[PDB]
Amino acid sequence: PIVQNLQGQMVHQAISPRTLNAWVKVVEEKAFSPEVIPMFSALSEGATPQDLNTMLNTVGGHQAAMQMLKETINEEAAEWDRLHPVHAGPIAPGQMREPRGSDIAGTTSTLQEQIGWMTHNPPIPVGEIYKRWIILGLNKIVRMYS
Ligand SMILES: O=C(O)c1ccc(-c2ccc3c(c2)nc(-c2cn[nH]c2-c2cccc(Cl)c2)n3CCCn2ccnc2)cc1
Ligand SMILES: O=C1N[C@@H](c2cccnc2)c2c1n[nH]c2-c1ccccc1
Repeated sequence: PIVQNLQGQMVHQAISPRTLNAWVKVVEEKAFSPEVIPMFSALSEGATPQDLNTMLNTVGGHQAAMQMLKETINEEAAEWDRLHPVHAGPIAPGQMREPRGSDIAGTTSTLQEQIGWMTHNPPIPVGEIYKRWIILGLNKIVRMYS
């Protein structure tokens, strides 16, 4: 995630196995009950899309749920692309490109690009946006198994 240190500066750190273990735990012990959603939110504070994918990977064992999640993400990504079509052109040095749906999902973007967008002036909070899509997916999964 991207967190603030004591020197007021936003710095990146990899997702902690402590956090990952807590996520794996909530799912493996409660299996997509409604509780998994608030837990996912609590554990994903400041997360990059990369962090979120790491979290989702650790529970890839639940294949049906994971496919539902991936498809929800695809749909949300498409809607993002419909509403926010990317400026497909030359960009001057000092500037950076705009993210498409698959960039927000961390599929076609690097960690450095993700950090770049999250800390740009002005920013695009790609982690928060992706988290939104994932939570929509989690809600679908919770309904499915309700
Ligand atoms: O749902 C949300 O929470 C949500 C939804 C959308 C956005 C969003 C989307 C596109 C945005 C944006 C913010 N800020 C800018 C924006 C405005 N100036 N520069 C940028 C910018 C350029 C490159 C990389 C980054 Cl990092 C930012 N753009 C690019 C401007 C593209 N543009 C300009 C005019 N018409 C379109 C942020 C949050
Ligand atoms: O790089 C990645 N993109 C997403 C992604 C999203 C959608 C379709 N296909 C890839 C992703 C990645 N890794 N795990 C996952 C993932 C996403 C969802 C569930 C489990 C794993």
